[PDB]
Amino acid sequence: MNWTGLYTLLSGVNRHSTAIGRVWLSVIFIFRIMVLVVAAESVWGDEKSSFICNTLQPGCNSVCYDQFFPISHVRLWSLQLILVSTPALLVAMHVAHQQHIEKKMISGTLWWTYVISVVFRLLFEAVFMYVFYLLYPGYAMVRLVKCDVYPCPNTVDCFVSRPTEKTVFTVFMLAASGICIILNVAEVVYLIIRAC
Amino acid sequence: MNWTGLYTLLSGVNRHSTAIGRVWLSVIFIFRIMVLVVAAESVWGDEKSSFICNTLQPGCNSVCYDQFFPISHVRLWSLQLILVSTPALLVAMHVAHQQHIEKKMISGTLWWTYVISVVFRLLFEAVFMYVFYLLYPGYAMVRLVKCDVYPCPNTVDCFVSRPTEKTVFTVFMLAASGICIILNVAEVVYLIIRAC
Ligand SMILES: CCCCCCCC/C=C\CCCCCCCC(=O)O[C@@H](COC(=O)CCCCCCCCCCCCCCC)COP(=O)([O-])OCC[N+](C)(C)C
Ligand SMILES: CCCCCCCC/C=C\CCCCCCCC(=O)O[C@@H](COC(=O)CCCCCCCCCCCCCCC)COP(=O)([O-])OCC[N+](C)(C)C
Ligand SMILES: CC(C)CCC[C@@H](C)[C@H]1CC[C@H]2[C@@H]3CC=C4C[C@@H](O)CC[C@]4(C)[C@H]3CC[C@]12C
Ligand SMILES: CC(C)CCC[C@@H](C)[C@H]1CC[C@H]2[C@@H]3CC=C4C[C@@H](O)CC[C@]4(C)[C@H]3CC[C@]12C
Repeated sequence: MNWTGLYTLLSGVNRHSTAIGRVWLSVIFIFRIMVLVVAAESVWGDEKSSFICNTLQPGCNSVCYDQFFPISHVRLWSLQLILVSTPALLVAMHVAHQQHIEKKMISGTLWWTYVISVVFRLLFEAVFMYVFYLLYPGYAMVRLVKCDVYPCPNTVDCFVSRPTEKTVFTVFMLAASGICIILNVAEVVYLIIRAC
Repeated sequence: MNWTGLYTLLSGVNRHSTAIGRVWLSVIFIFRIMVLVVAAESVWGDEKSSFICNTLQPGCNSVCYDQFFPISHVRLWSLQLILVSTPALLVAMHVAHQQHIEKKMISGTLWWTYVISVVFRLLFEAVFMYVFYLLYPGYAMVRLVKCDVYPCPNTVDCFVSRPTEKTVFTVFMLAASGICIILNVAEVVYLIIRAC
């Protein structure tokens, strides 16, 4: 493994991306992948097993955990990464297909599809940011929550596992997503300006 | 303690009661008291502590026990004995009061009050028999009961303590109560016949 191969793999074979989406976006993507890898198994490993409520009612822990955590942060970020990386994979596959068909026997089409893929990537980033805002208002996570879902009688106190570490990693991931959004907007603006 | 004193105490100082209510009713009353004494603490001692249901729901045992045993057989029989013995106590106290007031200074009044007390005793016996029939239809007691009272989810299986011994003692007490009813009716009929 060399740098001239890793850089080519990350950037794809596309020849229209500038240094914003070729040197900086790949680094932020690697940063997000590494943070998700080092945080998924350890911090969020025992989010449900150590989630306890102050009650004797059977089945209250599971219903309260599902009520307060419809989908954990780790899985939300994994889905966000997959959806954000899908258009880049599509562009790389399209470039490879065009190269194959021209070998066995265009610039504007590649430029347009790259612009469309960057727009879709920005849209996915914004959609996942909005979903995270809807599900979990506020970056901070609290230690104690009040759960009144059936079958729990009245309201019970349930305790979250590692609120502070999860808050730190949430801040990191949200900052990375914001940087990605800014870089995508800058890339779109730069391409439009240079094309005109 | 001699027999001529125990007999006088049981019969009271009333001079209108015949041999039915003076030799037989007192013996049946003693029999009921002895059976209740030997059965109350032992058979019904752990009726609630050993009453268990097949569920993890807290508080289901207590609500199911209260649902199926609104008032235990021992307490029902104790209340029945007290209420049945109340008119005899009233008659004895009235006889003592009349003796005291005649000493410090009638037969028809004593005859009428004795007849009324026997009628009230029969009425109390019948009322308690009907109450026992309403609360617990059938002499037999079952081992397993189906309880669907809140907070128990759906229907749970609850297990009664000593069904067979309680059935035996229920049969004994019901037979004694029936004998008491028959003797009271016979006493009333005999008094009415002899008075006319
Ligand atoms: C997302 C998770 C990240 C975790 C943190 C990772 C951080 C650290 C991880 C990785 C850092 C890199 C480690 C190896 C570097 C040596 C490369 C090398 O010598 O290449 C040379 C030889 O090599 C080859 O020909 C084969 C290259 C295999 C490299 C390892 C493959 C993946 C290992 C997966 C491991 C799985 C377990 C990992 C954990 C699950 C290049 O070939 P060459 O013939 O010299 O080139 C031509 C010669 N010429 C130039 C003179 C003309
Ligand atoms: C409902 C529960 C029932 C349970 C089953 C019971 C079955 C067995 C129970 C009881 C059977 C009787 C036992 C004692 C019998 C002896 C009587 C006697 O000798 O009398 C004589 C003396 O006696 C007295 O002067 C005093 C009498 C006291 C008797 C006991 C009082 C209550 C005990 C309560 C115990 C509490 C513990 C019990 C359990 C909680 C009579 O007096 P006298 O001077 O001879 O008379 C005149 C003389 N002359 C005739 C020559 C002219
Ligand atoms: C500018 C940034 C966003 C570019 C990022 C490039 C990403 C989307 C590309 C570069 C290399 C790609 C990987 C290359 C090889 C494989 C192995 C295959 O069996 C599953 C997909 C997987 C794991 C690809 C996933 C997408 C991937 C990680
Ligand atoms: C013909 C049958 C029904 C007659 C039965 C007589 C009954 C009702 C009488 C006879 C002796 C009585 C007892 C004599 C003395 C006492 C002690 C007193 O502190 C409480 C009441 C108590 C315990 C009496 C309760 C009623 C009693 C048991």
